[PDB]
Amino acid sequence: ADTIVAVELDTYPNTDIGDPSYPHIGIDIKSVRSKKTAKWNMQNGKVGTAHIIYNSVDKRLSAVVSYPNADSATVSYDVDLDNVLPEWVRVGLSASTGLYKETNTILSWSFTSKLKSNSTHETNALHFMFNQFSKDQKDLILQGDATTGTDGNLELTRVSSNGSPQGSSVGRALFYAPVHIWESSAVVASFEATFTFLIKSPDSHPADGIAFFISNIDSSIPSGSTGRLLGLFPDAN
Amino acid sequence: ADTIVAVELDTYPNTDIGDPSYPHIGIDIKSVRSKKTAKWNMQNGKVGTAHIIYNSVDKRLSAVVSYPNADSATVSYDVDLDNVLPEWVRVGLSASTGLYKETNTILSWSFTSKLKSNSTHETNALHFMFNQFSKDQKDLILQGDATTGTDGNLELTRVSSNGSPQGSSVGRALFYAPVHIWESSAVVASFEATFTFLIKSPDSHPADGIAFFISNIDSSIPSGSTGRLLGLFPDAN
Amino acid sequence: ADTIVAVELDTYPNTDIGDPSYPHIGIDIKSVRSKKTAKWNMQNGKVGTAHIIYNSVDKRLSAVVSYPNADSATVSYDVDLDNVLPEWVRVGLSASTGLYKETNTILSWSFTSKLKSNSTHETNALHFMFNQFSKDQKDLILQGDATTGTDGNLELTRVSSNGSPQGSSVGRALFYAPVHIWESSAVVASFEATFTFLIKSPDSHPADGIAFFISNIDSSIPSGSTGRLLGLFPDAN
Amino acid sequence: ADTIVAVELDTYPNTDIGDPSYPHIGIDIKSVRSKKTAKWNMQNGKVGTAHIIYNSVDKRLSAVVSYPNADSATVSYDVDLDNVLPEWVRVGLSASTGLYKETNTILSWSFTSKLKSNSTHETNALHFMFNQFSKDQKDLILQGDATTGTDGNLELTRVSSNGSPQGSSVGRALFYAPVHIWESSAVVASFEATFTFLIKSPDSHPADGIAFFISNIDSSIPSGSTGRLLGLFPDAN
Ligand SMILES: [Ca+2]
Ligand SMILES: [Ca+2]
Ligand SMILES: [Ca+2]
Ligand SMILES: [Ca+2]
Ligand SMILES: [Mg+2]
Ligand SMILES: [Mg+2]
Ligand SMILES: [Mg+2]
Ligand SMILES: [Mg+2]
Ligand SMILES: [Mn+2]
Ligand SMILES: [Mn+2]
Ligand SMILES: [Mn+2]
Ligand SMILES: [Mn+2]
Repeated sequence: ADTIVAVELDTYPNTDIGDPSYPHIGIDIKSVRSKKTAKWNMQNGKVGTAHIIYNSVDKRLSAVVSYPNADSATVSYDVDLDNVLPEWVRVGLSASTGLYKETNTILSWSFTSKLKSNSTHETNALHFMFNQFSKDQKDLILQGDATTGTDGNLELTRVSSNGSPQGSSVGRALFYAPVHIWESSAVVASFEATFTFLIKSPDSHPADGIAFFISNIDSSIPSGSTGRLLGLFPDAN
Repeated sequence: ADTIVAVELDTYPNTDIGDPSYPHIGIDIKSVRSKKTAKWNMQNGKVGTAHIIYNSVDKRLSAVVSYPNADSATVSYDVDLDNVLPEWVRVGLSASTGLYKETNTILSWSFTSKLKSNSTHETNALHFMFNQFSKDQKDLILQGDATTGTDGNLELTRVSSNGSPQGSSVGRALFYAPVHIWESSAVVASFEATFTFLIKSPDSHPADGIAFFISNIDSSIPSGSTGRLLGLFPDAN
Repeated sequence: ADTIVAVELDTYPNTDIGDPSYPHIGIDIKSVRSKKTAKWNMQNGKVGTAHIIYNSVDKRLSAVVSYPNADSATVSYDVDLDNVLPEWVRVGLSASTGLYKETNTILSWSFTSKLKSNSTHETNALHFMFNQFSKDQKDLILQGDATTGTDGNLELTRVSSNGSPQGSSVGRALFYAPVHIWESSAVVASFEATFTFLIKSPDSHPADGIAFFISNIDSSIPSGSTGRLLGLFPDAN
Repeated sequence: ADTIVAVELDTYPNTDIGDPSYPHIGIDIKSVRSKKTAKWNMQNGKVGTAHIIYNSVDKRLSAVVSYPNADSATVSYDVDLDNVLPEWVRVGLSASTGLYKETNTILSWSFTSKLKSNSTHETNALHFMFNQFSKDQKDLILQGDATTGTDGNLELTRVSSNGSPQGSSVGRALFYAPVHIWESSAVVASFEATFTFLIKSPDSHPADGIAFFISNIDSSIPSGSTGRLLGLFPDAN
């Protein structure tokens, strides 16, 4: 199977697989059962922001999710990614709906990664910034139900013509270039990701969530990953 | 055939196909017969720098090539790239040898492209910086004889174990992600490229040169392009 | 007197001093009588964007001014700034009202300047980005009637408590650090400025305009510069 | 007195004021007696690199100091700078010699700071990069014995004409613009600083060290701060 590291914005409490009893943000290391979570005051219909950071000095993956004028939610987990991910990866966004649903709309996404050489002390860097997504956005690999171009946005899951979100939908978008996320010979390394999102649901409760993720380069949506598995994992182990 | 825009650092004067009678830099628009050239006082065995810029306001492609403590060479050409290239391209470096030869070693390569939306005034941007090239550089597509990793450099053309450049060699490196180089609905767009290079000629008579180029995404080295055609064109038309 | 290079967004045609008979954008080199203008279809009460660029390879100062979903206005002028400005300058925004008036509200301002050494080929760079202006914005020198903090914006000219712009007002904001704008030993240099602005004219007859300018470091608002002189020049010569 | 936060590269063990018995890097919070140190394998005559980072999510100030091809030294300390520094500061480099001496040469210095608003989720940012220092570097405030321009470098302490370093010398360089280092209303904030240095000593042991520091805007070299106080503190409390 794929190797996954993710920061989840989980809108539905699946307490039977270890979720806390409230919408929450979490850090997922090779399992949908987050290693760490924080309660998230999710706001139906409002545009929010996610900020994710990691560096090789502290080796602490942290995320902050917030809405303008509200208090933020933050989660952190100590993890040495050199022991978890392959050296080269792809980065992406993933989202799902199940019995319950919501729009999983992405309005912007940026990423920056840097590796400073132990031998020369010079750096390699990659940076991308999407503020609009065209109908043919060739530097993204769309998987599942993901589409781009509608109102200039990236819709991770299925939305009908009438603007309503559909259930049992899974969609992901990965940046086309492989990313060198760690290197033994790098003296310092870091990455950061930011995205803005709009989750609206007409249901009695939204589901299932959005995640920023890092995976093997040939990662694909696992079988049976709609709903609570967020398009990320083949099971709930 | 491919669609090619390039800046050439031409170390060998092929006067039968329109080169001036001295080493020169040139702007090539869909032909190896440059639309504009400038004399280039090349310094064999010395590390040089090339800087290439263009923006959609001036629609002028300009390049500056030089070595530390020497006078620079500059060439410029007015051209509306929206009428020349496809909207989506790849960018790369190419070089060749022929009857005569030289090392075509790249020590660093950076690129930044940005497109600002007419409807939102927000920007999409891509940036990469290589200061070292590893043996498995997954974000580069190597073509022909190009290799990475020897001393952390990109060797565009074949170099023997003893360090001696070989003749009849052609090689290119392209960035893995497609690049959105122009857009009708972009109110302002720009790109910039920089690279550092070391052309060594152990017999003091080098050929054929290095180029930065922009092509259709699926471009391959054309048949018949070693030597004076720089790995870019199938003929001298 | 000061040494001023500016891009003006001139909302009021002063034909007795050489303005064209319509709102326009212009390039001003040591005189309020622009060296080049372009017609500007200004949209009162709408948020606009201005983009200014220059580099030492082309030696062309260009500006683009526009509003979302409208056609842009562009103006360009060839000028070697090494022969015009001092090596070290400050950069700023200026605006004025006179007999007639308008809000001259700035919502964002960014600038980037870079100088690449001829001897080392390494670069010095400065970058700042303001997306919000606080009540005590210590990295700005406010001159005249300019204030910061109301709604997080920079109000270059006087606005009353009821929100109504006042006449005979002049104000400027300059970045605190001096900027090295050109250097003889720099092989390549460039700058770029961007700002977003909101000019509201409650009586539909606005004056006088906003400018981005580059001046000697110790520049103050000239005596007699309210109104058509834009806070930049002591007279119309 | 001034308020100081610093990362020290301490080349001389003053065990009588709490230094460990070896050259070391440390984090100094309002006292020369570091809150945390790490042993530093300082290399006489070799060019090294320092990297300093902090963000408001983790609130952990960390530093990595290293030489090419050697193992790095790293030090980290949990500290909420909102409770230590004023909101607006200046940033700088400082160095000293005493009975024993060394060159305290700076070859490059860069800094980046960012503040994202809780109300709009937009960012303010400052970035500067010095790769050469001219004889008249107007965006630096030089204090004490600091000079710029010699071989394009910043010499923090006195160096004689013959290339030899002098004793009892103190010198600092601060960036001219005030920096907004924290803000209550910022949802996320971060800063990073990098510099390259050359410390050479002809003595039986080098002294006293180099520091990156953050202080009140009007900070000046304290009385009696040569030698072990690093030009930072008025005493050893
Ligand atoms: Ca869940
Ligand atoms: Ca040729
Ligand atoms: Ca006017
Ligand atoms: Ca000491
Ligand atoms: Mg958007
Ligand atoms: Mg290199
Ligand atoms: Mg703003
Ligand atoms: Mg230097
Ligand atoms: Mn969960
Ligand atoms: Mn040629
Ligand atoms: Mn005018
Ligand atoms: Mn110490």
